[PDB]
Amino acid sequence: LECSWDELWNKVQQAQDLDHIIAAHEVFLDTIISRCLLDSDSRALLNQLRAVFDQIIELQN
Amino acid sequence: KSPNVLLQNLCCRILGRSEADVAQQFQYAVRVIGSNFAPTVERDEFLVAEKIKKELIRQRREADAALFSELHRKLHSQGVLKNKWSILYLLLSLSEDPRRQPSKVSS
Amino acid sequence: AAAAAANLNAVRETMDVLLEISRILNTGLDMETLSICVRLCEQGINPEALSSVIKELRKATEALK
Repeated sequence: LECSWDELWNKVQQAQDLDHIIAAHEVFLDTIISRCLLDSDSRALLNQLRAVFDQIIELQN
Repeated sequence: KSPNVLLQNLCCRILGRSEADVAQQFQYAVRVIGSNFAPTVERDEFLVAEKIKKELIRQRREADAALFSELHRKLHSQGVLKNKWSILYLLLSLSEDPRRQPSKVSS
Repeated sequence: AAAAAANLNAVRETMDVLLEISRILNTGLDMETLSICVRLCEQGINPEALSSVIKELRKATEALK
């Protein structure tokens, strides 16, 4: 989150084009979709993470 | 078919028992279906299509969310069913959401 | 005929397509039960009524048995 926001803030700050501010927003999203387990390849990793989330809610019982 | 003898097959489908065993359940089935046979709500197969779409988006099963459009297309392509709205409303009513895994098309 | 073998083809396809729809929505209704539900839908049926029947019949074979 902080790292992707850094690039976004820098690139909107320096730029002189609003076509290149639609290039600061967009790369900020593209960082979030790749680092965090949200894209189609990372579904298998997320499938493992769901079991851990289940183990957490089990302790609540 | 006639509706009355067709109500017998469903009660032998849900129950594991025969119709000559219990007659209370079959009585209740014929009682409710014969008293509300025509729908109390209007047809919209369109919004029922969009609420199966909203469900497959809710599962993050969005590859099957565009596969449903083609199966719903095949249902209209043959067109052997008078009310395509009702059976989709039915499968929609008994829906179950784990909010987890994907599924294959199995071809 | 040949076009009379082309109609049964057109029913055998949909009864499988609705089966695919039955598994992707993850309902308990299996293929044998669905073939009856389609037949009820052909004359027209209140799906709120048909669903209520199924929801009562399941609670008299898991509640007594």
